[PDB]
Amino acid sequence: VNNTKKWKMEFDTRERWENPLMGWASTADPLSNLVLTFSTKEDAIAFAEKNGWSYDVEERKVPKPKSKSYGANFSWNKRTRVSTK
Amino acid sequence: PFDNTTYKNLQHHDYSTYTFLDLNLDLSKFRMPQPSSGRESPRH
Repeated sequence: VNNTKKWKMEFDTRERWENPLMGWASTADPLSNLVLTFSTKEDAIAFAEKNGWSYDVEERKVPKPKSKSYGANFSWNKRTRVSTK
Repeated sequence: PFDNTTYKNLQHHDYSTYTFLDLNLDLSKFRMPQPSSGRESPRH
């Protein structure tokens, strides 16, 4: 999960086409590789507002805390018994 | 007549392949009623 620790700013992907000579990916978008790293959401919002970029923010999705129990694999009467281990 | 010289466990010479399972079938009537979890299986 160490790649899910920071905020990133990217841009909408523009057109990539086929080079007629080699079949390489030709682009005309200068911002196609511009990925920026921010410690918080507000730093990213402030950097985009300072630069006049229209932005949209997706909130951070954390995994919710699960309830784990190794003994639940061997319940007397619940469906959560493992058929094999 | 205290005998200490003969091996008294000569019964297992006369056991067949279904001896254990026929003894389980014989003991099936002496046993208490089994407990229930309340469901037919853990996949029910």
